[PDB]
Amino acid sequence: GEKIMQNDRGDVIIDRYLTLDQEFDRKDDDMLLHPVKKIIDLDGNIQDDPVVRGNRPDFTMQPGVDINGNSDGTVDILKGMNRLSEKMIMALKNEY
Amino acid sequence: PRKLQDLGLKPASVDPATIKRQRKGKITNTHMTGILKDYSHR
Amino acid sequence: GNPSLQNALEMARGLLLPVPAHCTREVLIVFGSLSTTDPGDIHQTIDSLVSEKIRVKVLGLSAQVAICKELCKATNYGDESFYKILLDETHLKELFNEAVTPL
Amino acid sequence: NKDMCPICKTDRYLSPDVKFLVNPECYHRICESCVDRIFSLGPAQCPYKGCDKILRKNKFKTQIFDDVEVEKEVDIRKRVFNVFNKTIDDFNGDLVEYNKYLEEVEDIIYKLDHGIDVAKTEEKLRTYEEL
Amino acid sequence: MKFYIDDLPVLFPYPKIYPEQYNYMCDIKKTLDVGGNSILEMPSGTGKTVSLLSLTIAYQMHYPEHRKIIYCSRTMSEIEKALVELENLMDYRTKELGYQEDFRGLGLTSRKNLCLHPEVSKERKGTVVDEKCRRMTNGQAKRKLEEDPEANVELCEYHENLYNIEVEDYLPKGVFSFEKLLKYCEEKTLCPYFIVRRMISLCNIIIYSYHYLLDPKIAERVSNEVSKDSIVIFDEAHNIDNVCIESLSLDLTTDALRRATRGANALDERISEVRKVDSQKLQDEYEKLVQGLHSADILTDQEEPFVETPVLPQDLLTEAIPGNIRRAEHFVSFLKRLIEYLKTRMKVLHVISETPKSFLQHLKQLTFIERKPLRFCSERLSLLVRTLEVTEVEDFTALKDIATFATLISTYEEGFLLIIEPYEIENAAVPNPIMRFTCLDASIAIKPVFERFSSVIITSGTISPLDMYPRMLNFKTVLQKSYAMTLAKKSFLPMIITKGSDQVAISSRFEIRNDPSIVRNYGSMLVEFAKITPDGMVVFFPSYLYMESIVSMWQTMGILDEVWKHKLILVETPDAQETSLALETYRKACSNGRGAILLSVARGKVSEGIDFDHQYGRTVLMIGIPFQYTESRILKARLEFMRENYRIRENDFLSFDAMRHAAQCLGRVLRGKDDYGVMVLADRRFSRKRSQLPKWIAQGLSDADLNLSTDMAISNTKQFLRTMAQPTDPKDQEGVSVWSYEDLIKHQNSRK
Ligand code: SF4
Ligand SMILES: [Zn+2]
Ligand SMILES: [Zn+2]
Ligand SMILES: [Zn+2]
Repeated sequence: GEKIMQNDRGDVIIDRYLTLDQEFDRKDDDMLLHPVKKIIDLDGNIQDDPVVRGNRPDFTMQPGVDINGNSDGTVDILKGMNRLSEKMIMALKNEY
Repeated sequence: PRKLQDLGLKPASVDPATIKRQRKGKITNTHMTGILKDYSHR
Repeated sequence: GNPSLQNALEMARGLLLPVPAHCTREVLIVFGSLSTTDPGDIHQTIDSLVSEKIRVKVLGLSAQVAICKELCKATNYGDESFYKILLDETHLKELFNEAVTPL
Repeated sequence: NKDMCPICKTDRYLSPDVKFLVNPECYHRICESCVDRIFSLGPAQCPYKGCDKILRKNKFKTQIFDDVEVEKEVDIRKRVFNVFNKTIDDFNGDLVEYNKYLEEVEDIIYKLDHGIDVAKTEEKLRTYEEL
Repeated sequence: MKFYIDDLPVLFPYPKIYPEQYNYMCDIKKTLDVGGNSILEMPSGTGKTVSLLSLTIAYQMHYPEHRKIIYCSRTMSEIEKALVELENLMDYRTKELGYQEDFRGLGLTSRKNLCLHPEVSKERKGTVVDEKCRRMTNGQAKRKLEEDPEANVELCEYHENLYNIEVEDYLPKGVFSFEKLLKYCEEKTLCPYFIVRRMISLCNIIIYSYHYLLDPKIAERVSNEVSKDSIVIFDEAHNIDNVCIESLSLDLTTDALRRATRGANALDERISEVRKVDSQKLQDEYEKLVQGLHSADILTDQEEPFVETPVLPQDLLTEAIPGNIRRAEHFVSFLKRLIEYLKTRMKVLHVISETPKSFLQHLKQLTFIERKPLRFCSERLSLLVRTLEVTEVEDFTALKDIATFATLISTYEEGFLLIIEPYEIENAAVPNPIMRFTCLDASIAIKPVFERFSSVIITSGTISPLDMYPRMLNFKTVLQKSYAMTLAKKSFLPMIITKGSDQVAISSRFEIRNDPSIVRNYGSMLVEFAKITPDGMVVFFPSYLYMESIVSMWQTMGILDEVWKHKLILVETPDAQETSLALETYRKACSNGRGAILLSVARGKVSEGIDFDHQYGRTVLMIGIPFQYTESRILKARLEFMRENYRIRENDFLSFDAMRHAAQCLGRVLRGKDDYGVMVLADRRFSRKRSQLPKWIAQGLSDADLNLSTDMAISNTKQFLRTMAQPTDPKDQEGVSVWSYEDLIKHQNSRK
């Protein structure tokens, strides 16, 4: 979950598996993603009004961006730890 | 590098270096000459 | 280490499996931590305990844990008085003295 | 191109002195240096190939809008509304007649913009501004 | 049980009642009798929603007027919760009376939440779900399929099956939540959305969001069909002003203007093609507009206009189209030159803060566009798109944006402001201009509601101060009160931590967010609270950027390494799907006892609607005061409008908004008086804001906890958890915190 930056060497044998790990993350999101109850359906909560077009909230309400406007990767570690906890909880849901 | 911005262009070069740049005293403890060690740092 | 309520309850269920039907099946858990790390689902273990008629009483040490409270309630048929949390050393001794009477 | 003057062939990058000068009779992306080089001595024809309209130096101006068709539409709208300025007070509250007048104004503006009936609309504009 | 208030029999679906619930019902009933607006702050935890539902249903069924009920909450999950409580209440009423009386109670939400079509289900945008549903259900597709049976256009079977049966036979009598309604419509192959729309008027009670009654883009259909002499309840109305402002606010970007130019060009090509093929379809529009028929007359009832009406219906004009935009090509030229004027206006290198009157004057002198043709822009674009009958409108979405902007800035001139910012964000290298048409008066969107409805019950768990709202929104209140919850033992522990363990001061102001001492103190606080909190712990941050930065540097410094040893870390993702899965995982971890922490924003999606009761709560840890970014232009404009309109000060309103967000974060921990949980507020500046808290939170907050440190706050938390991990005394809570029927009768006899 540490923020990855480009000046580190990494390892040439292991760093080719980064794309495969992102592919596995998408695959994990595939069977993690399921419809939830309306008690905790925040997507339904924000899509209750589909045509709302108010003021776009200030930059403290969006993920942080670089000088070029691209994502800084801070949301990526949040996604990673959320996916880690979901994997830990989903591993409890089995035949054991 | 300092005239491109006068002409309006963006200078890709920084201004060069031409413009603006810069005992042993006596030892009373003679019985351990070589047992004590020097410590110039913490 | 890290506590495992599910592993403890699974071995308790295994130990109480050869117990005859006339003999009551009880598990007294002195739980010190506030969280448990389980290898699998613990609600399945609680359901198996209820099906095997095993009554669980937990003497907690720090605070009220909801998984222990729900386990005690399910194993004691809606009775929430079987989850005990100590106050002092005298109250902990009183809890251990209360734990010797038949349920 | 929207960035460089095709007549003098100068990019905005190396030459920031170019400007968005156009003419109402023919809208051309032409720079102030080209205007002062050609039309200062006298009136001449349009230096862009395929056009030969006569035009003057003092009629040049900077373009407000990005679209050439929008710029010429608002310029034609100004050239119509300078003499056509009847309002609801001039029509004495007759809302349907004011709407019909607005229909006629937009019709003649569209006709001047597309050149479909330019001679008859110009004649009508002249005989209505003579009053 | 069943009791009596004056002459009104009330059927409470619980054998026991709270004194706060009974006094709440008394105040609501006397408000309904007098016929005015009320403001009520029930303590959280107590059954506020069930008290509202019980008293209002009893009033509606017993009184001969039989007034309908409009239950307006802020969040679709809260509409679901109110619907579930309504089913419980009406099942109890059916069991008590022996029969199911004639009752209709329905919740209303969007097509994205009430769509069962297998094709248009996985579309992530409610706009495109809406557009595909009209594309299949305007009736134009039905007539096209009737004329040509071999036409490739299709119809929705759920919408089609509603034509076979009547409106009163859509659902059986009773209360339908969203889940039960979806199950019934899936097993009967019916459209739940159109079912709810068609029997809005048949409901004894209809529950929906604040958007469907404040936002006129969707409320103009609902307000007409609901009763205008009905009782209106505004549940969780502490953040109603954000909805009111967002109803009439708009932002425009240069990307939006580029797509607007492309949509205008595609539109001009579309009128060119239609004029080439057949011009009668525009000639009849011209004849109808000359006659004076509006969008209501031309549009049929079963289809919708393309651009939703962005402004209030009484602010809409009733006269005919002025004729500048009556022709198709004339309106396309008008729209194109308006969009080009907007493009010229956004090329300004500094901040412009201008009135709509000044904007209209500048637009008139530079473009010759008047206010009256702009006031009909959305209606004219909707009519033009309707009779162009275009299949694709993805190019015309920006045209909807432009028409909405034009109508808003044309018909509104007072209480609104246009802000042109050369930099949308200051972090970006290349400038990105933005144009924001912002509503500075939150009372504008809610004024027709109070003009229409006689009895409005503004209600929240944590609405404070109560006198702020009759000033901030221009309405008169017949009674405003906050209840103090009566407890045998102090169920919640509010604590204000103004310093760390080593007495270094802690604060969450945005410019020192990278302070290592403050970040280390917050990390150590969170570590100790995670170690001593049993089941779950929710930590609310002032902003998402603050939370991202502090969590990233917490992971850098290794605080999360021993947070993970005790609790699973779940962070509120900006994606709502991932946030909902994170919330479900958090609740699962709290239930099975693994232990969980949820890091969320105090003004985010989680802070509204979502509750944390029993194991899901137990600790609300507030990193700092959730202050809004004060240097933002729109907030400064709103604050200035408050200053020279309702004499509300800069710091007073900023503290009010931030403290009400803190209060709504603190109020989520309690449901029931058996529930418990600590509320810690980690900032220096909460210590002066004890009076700005809600009354029950201030009663729970002692004077010795205003300037706590981390270690003694931890010790107090341990003592509190050990104290209420013990079984409470039924003799102590027999008749002081919860009432039986005989206790209520004795209290009534003592009152009289
Ligand atoms: S009619 Fe109902 S089910 Fe069919 S597409 Fe529209 S919202 Fe979905
Ligand atoms: Zn020198
Ligand atoms: Zn040139
Ligand atoms: Zn020319």
